[PDB]
Amino acid sequence: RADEQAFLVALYKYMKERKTPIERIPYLGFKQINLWTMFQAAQKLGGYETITARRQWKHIYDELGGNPGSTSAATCTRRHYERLILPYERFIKGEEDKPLPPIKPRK
DNA sequence: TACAATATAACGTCG
DNA sequence: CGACGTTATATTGT
Repeated sequence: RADEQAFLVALYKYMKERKTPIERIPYLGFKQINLWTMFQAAQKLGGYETITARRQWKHIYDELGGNPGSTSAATCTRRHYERLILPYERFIKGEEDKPLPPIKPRK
C-alpha cells in the first residue's frame, strides 16, 4: 500500500510536469482512482501483458467488485493504466523483478 | 469552452 | 443457434 502511494505521488509530480496530472484523471471504473488497488488487481490478472493479450480488464472488474449495468467498466481503466502506471512499473520490471514474461498469445 | 469518465449498444467470437 | 466477451459510440459530469 504505502510504497505504491509514495511512487504514485512521485508519478503525480512527474506527470503534472508532463501536462497530464491526476487532476485530469478523476475516477476509476466504479470507485475513485485508488491506483494501488487496480495495480495489484492487474498483477493478479497477469500484469498489463496478459491484460493486452486477453482484454482481461473485465476480470479486474471482478477483483474490483460488482457494478450493475456495466460491460466495459474496467475497459475504460485500460486507457488510464497506460498513462498512470504503465510508465512507472518500468522501475519494477527493469530494476527489481520481471514476473510478466512476453509469452502470451491467447488461451 | 473542452476534456475525461461512465454507460449503453453493436459486433464478433466461442460454445 | 445461443451466450459471452470485447470494442466502439454516446451521454454525463467535472
